[PDB]
Amino acid sequence: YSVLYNFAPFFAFKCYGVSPTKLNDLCFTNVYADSFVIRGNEVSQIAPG
Amino acid sequence: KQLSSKFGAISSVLNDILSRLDPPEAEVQIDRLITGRLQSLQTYVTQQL
Repeated sequence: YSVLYNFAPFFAFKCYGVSPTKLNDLCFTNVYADSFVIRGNEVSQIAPG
Repeated sequence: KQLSSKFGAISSVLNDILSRLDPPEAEVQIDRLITGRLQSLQTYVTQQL
């Protein structure tokens, strides 16, 4: 996850459940990645509930 | 057996919560676990008495 900050400056990066600093020590399985584009003001709509 | 109950928190394992979360949200997760287990202990002490 050290290559995330080396790509581009992020906009929100708000994280739920896990902190976006201690993401290199816990171990789990089968992540899921989805990609799309949002027209600016509706980024906050991509959230639980 | 009340140790394994989540009490509405992220997880029942306390070290997982302290090792996966920042203290701003770990504070409220700790608070929920403390009040649930304290209610269980109060019930146990009342029944024992």
